[PDB]
Amino acid sequence: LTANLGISSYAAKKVIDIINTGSAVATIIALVTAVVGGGLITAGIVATAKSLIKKYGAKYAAAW
Repeated sequence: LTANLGISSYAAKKVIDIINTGSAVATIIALVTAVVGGGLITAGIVATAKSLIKKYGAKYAAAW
């Protein structure tokens, strides 16, 4: 997340919590956008990020 979005690790970890907690993609997008203050985390980012945390893990996606 940090690498692709160009955000801090703080924000990335925050995104992680949201993508981890939220279920519906649209629901997550709205929450992440509210937290990071940018429309950077789109459906594509959400879908990818949750899939990365599934395989590689939360900490992986944080770096991604």
